[PDB]
Amino acid sequence: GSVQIVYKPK
Amino acid sequence: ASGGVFVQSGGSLRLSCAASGATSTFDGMGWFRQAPGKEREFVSAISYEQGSYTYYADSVKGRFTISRDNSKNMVYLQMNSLRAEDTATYYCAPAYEGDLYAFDQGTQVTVSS
Repeated sequence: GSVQIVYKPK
Repeated sequence: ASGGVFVQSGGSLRLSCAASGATSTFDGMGWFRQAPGKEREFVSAISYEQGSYTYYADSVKGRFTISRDNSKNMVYLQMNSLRAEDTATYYCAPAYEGDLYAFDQGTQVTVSS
C-alpha cells in the first residue's frame, strides 16, 4: 500500500 | 531514546544486516541514513549476484565498503575514517537495481570531532 524509496546516486 | 553508538572522529564502525537472498522483487540490500533535521540519504547498496552493482554515495566513497556473505545471508558495511557529518541513524533496506525500498528501527551513530 505504501513504500519509501531512497534512490541510488544520479 | 537518544541511545546509540559513539565514535571518535577518525574511528571506524561495522554494521550488518540480514539478507535472506534474491526474490522476484529484490536483487540486493543496502543502507540509507537520516541525520537530525535532514532528508533520508542513500549510503550504499550491493547486489546478491557477485559482480552486479555496488553503489556508494559520493560522500562516503573511499571510506565505506559494502560486502556480502551469501553463505551467511548477511551484508556488511565497513565505515572507516568516520567524520562528524556521518552522524545519523542508519537503516538497512532491500534493493532493486540499487534503489532502496523501505516498507515498514535503525542504528543511531554519533561521530564526534
